Amino acid sequence: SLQDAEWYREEVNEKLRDTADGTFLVRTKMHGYTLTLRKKLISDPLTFVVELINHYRNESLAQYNPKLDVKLYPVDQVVKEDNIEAVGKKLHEYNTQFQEKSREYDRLYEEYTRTSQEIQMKRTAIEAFNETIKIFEEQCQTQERYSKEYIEKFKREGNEKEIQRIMHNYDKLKSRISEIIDSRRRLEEDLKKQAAEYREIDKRMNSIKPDLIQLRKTRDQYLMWLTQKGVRQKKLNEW
Amino acid sequence: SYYHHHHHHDYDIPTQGAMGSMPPRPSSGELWGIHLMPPRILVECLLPNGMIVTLECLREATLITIKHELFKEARKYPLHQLLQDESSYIFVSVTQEAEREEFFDETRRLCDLRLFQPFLKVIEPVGNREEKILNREIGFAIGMPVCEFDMVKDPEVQDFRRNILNVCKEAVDLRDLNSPHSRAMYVYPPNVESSPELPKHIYNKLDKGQIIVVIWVIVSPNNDKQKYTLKINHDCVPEQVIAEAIRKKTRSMLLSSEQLKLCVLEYQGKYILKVCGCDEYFLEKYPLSQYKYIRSCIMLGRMPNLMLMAKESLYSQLPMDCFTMPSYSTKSLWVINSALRIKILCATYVNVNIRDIDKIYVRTGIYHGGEPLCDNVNTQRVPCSNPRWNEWLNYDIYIPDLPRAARLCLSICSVHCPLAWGNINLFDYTDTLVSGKMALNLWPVPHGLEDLLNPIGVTGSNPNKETPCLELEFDWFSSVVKFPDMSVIEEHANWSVSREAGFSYSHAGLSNRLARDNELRENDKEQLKAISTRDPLSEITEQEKDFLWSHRHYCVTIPEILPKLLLSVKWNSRDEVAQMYCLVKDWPPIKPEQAMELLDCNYPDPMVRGFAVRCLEKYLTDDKLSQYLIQLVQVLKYEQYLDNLLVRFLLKKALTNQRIGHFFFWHLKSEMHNKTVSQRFGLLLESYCRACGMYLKHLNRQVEAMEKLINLTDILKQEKKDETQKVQMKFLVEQMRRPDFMDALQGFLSPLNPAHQLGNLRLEECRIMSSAKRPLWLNWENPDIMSELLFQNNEIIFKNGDDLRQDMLTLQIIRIMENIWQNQGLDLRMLPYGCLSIGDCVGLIEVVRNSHTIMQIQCKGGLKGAFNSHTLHQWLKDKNKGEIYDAAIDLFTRSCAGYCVATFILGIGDRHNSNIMVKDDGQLFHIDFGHFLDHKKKKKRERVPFVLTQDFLIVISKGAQECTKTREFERFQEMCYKAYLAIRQHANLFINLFSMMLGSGMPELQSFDDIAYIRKTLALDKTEQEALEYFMKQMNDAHHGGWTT
Ligand SMILES: Cc1cc(C)nc(N)c1
Repeated sequence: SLQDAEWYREEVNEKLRDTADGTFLVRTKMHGYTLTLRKKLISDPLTFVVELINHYRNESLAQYNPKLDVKLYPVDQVVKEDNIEAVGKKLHEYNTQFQEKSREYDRLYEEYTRTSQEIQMKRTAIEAFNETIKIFEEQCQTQERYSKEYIEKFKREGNEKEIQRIMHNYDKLKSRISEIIDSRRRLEEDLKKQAAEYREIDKRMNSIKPDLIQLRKTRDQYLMWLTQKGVRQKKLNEW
Repeated sequence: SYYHHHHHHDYDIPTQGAMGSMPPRPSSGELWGIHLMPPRILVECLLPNGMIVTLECLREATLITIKHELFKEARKYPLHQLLQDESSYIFVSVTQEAEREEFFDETRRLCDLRLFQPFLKVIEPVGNREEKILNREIGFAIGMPVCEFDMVKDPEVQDFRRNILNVCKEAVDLRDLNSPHSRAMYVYPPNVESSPELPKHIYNKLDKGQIIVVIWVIVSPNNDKQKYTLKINHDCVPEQVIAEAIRKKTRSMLLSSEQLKLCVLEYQGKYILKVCGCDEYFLEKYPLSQYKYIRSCIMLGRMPNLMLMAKESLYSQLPMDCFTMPSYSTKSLWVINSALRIKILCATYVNVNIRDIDKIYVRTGIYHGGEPLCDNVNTQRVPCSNPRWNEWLNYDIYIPDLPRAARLCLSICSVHCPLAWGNINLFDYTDTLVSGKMALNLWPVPHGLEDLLNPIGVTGSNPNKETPCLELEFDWFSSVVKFPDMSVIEEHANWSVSREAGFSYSHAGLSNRLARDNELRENDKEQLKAISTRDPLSEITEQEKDFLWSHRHYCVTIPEILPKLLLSVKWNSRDEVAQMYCLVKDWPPIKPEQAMELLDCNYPDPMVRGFAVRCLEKYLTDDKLSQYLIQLVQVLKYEQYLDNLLVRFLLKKALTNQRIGHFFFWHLKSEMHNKTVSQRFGLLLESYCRACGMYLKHLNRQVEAMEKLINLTDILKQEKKDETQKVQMKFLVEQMRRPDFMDALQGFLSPLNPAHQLGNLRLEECRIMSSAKRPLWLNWENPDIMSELLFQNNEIIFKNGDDLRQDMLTLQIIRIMENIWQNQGLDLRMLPYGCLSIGDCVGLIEVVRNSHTIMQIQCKGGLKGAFNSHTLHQWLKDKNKGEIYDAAIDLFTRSCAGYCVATFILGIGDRHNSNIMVKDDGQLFHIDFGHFLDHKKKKKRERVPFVLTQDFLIVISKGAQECTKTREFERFQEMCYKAYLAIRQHANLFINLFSMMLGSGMPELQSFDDIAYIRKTLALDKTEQEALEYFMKQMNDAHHGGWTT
């Protein structure tokens, strides 16, 4: 009961990892047991191991050491299987289910980060189209100045021969502008199609994450329950 | 019967595993959307007269070649009379960064411009200072145009840009202090070991401390060079060696004894010592042994090969660095009588399954690394769709009890799992307390973080707009609320102490109360230093913290305790903090290897980090800086603001020293893809590039070379997959002969080591490896005068699609374990080859010549029919014959011992035939380390990854059978045990380095328990006598017998 005691460094953190503001347990001898409360590793009033821990499950640690206004959780399933070997199978099964689940999460975190980049590449490219266009739009306007000065000046000389090959050039110019804009439009629609898929990447990551933590969490207690009975740290590997 | 006739209906027939070996992508290359512009392309030339004349161009065609052809062709088009001479015009266009670059350097070729659409506009030179608009140089080196920073809102960014120039000028002024000597001293700093002191095994190669050298010289025209074969003391200096070499050069049968002496003086000072084969020099008075080049030559059984070189043929080669300033030149927090509250408003862009999740909320906290109050949430309101909370969140802490570097850490969550996150600094860069409205764009939950909130994560909003933008509101106190001056924090300390001296002794039952005023117990005074020794990663107990906090004034006796004390301060209690500030103000400096802890993510206070920089400023040699440079560039991330003391320190040392500069450039430019740090590092790299002198030109030529190879391999990996090596190789050689490649990939400096130059490309020795990552084995002619003395060929591997920085770090860690061991007087010879990441899964790996995977040794020595355990040993005898064999086994045994320990301690990947390498001379070394801290345990192994098969053991014990039981192997074991405890006594460092690396988004380093593996493996919770036995235990089970006593 003092050896057992339910609650009685490295693998304490991984059992305190992801627990509430209140959870605890107790752990060189030529140095000082260590209470490890999560919110804090922990004198004179020695009038009290199971004695001291019951006292402060009810009570806060505020009067002990000023800033510790925190008390609570002293931390079952496995289909209650007292089979040992059939608990051993389930470990591998959940461990395959968990490992299966991480790849799907890893795949998508890649696609997410490409789709972040690929998208942001697209954005800049549009800014570049828009600037490209603005230079052609300035050019079609640039030619309207000096061309229409070189229509009204002279006029008889060259005549339609001159203004044709000026008007053709000016056709080519605005029709190129037509292609570029229609090129940009087509990027922007591809952009929202990317952005659509991007939203859906997060969406399935956020729906894989919770199952990923439970699958993990079960598998931990399955592997606890085994290590409780028969030390067998070596038999676990194949699973 | 196999599958119980169980159909999987989902399994689709097509569909990755099928050629699954090349992850990272993508990019656009020499034109938009396309990797490599068509060999013959047409470009549209927008003239000033409005005419679009469409020139057929060659991809590789230079801008003058284009212009001269354009203006020939524009005579044939209308409005020709309107055009000037072709010389009164410059080219301009839109680039792939979407700016409008003017193309001033009309040597540049069309493919190298990074155009967007193939078009060029003609114009007249805008701005009389063209000179100034060679910022594009900087833009090219950084890889984002300078004009991008100019139109940034943030006053901090703008303030950093103009303020940091202080540093730039202070180092440029040091460079032209003793010019031309100092300029050479910048450019070619002395490449020296840390201590002049020599280890015994290096010394014993010296016959009473002497070395045979070779000093070469040249005469007329050059060509006949003449050896002069000195035999001088190891600890003599260059100026002495240059005399001896002139003495010898100029003794004669026509020169008296005196006449020589008077010849020696006039000749002595006009020369300096170069290493033959590379650009290294011996520019200041170090004992010769202490230059890295010698100490290798000693260790390798080589005779050093120097060169007398005139100072005017070296001050020839240094052009002027010539720096120019750029075109860009209240009420105290303690008054505020309220608590903290922060108003959450709405999160707009959250992407969740309504079918899968119930409810979503915002978790929030205040922090300092570890947190100043009970963490809160808010109510689980308007879940999933339509999600808003209008709630003031109520934080149990008064507003004067926020520490200077206080930080809000928040996250949106589901029910328990996080969706997004983002952290703000509760103060701004000008000390000013955050008030009003802030729109925080969020960061996606990483792989490693299961924890709800992520407080180690980066300070500020994601730039990526299309993510969860959670907007919020901060309380307003009718003024900018500013943090106290230090004159005021001082005063309040000098009071907090004076008041502490008048409390009752009844009150000394507080326990954070040093009632043992100036006198103390010897048990106490000893139990403090017992803390001091403990590694950073052993958590400290409230009792110990309080125990420290009270005795803080005795803690100045043990400077080294400071990290433990600092973590023992209640940062939520401004009395405690103002006092600690006053200790730190004049606390005795400490060793960098300990002071570097204080720049990690658990010490964010600016007073602390300042004390830490001050330590470096004193105790950190430029040798020791470049050693730990990675960990320093990494730790900038953990600074609160852009402008700070560490950035100025590094910026200065980098502009002081062009070797540090070199790696400092690439380590920043490496991480530029990462939007956590693009802004910070972008701005810093501007300042570097602006002030680094001519190296900006050298970097650009390296930078351009790396891009060719990036575009080339990006093609090889995408269009050219599913083609014969033959096909790809015929495409790679086709490409590399193009003159734009020939220009871009020849005369330039190895980014692995800018000492080596690269010169001509030997294409017949260039080839793609087998690997489906499609790495290029590239091979250059060393164009040195004395190439033949060092290596006639330089060859290094460019590997697209692999995250080099894990490897990078493990190699650096090994490199350190070596230096640790060898100064310890335990010669174990590791070969930490060069590795450099230049980008997002793009990098360079050094080729070690004359080395093979155990596997080739076994394929080459493999008998015709269906390999032999001896073949390694037989292949090694084959090479080393005579008393050469005896010493080659000593090398294999010396390396193989050390590599066993490093590997075990780090817990790098499982080793085997195709990642273990042996050299002709008999050295062993490991390659491709993969996951370093045991990253496959996420699916108490305390694994042994180097497990010594028969193969190795045979070779260790000459040729014996039952190797287990030789002296040969008894010796080997003793090496391993001595190495292991060596590293165990420096484990504070190895922890600290690994801590400092959490900054990079390496998945293997997400938080401290990742690092905690390196406690177990070193067994730091135990005592060394059990450590040993633990290691021996560990090693024994992997080998199936051998290891006790
Ligand atoms: C995991 C952890 C916890 C605390 C209280 N402080 C750290 N520096 C790290």
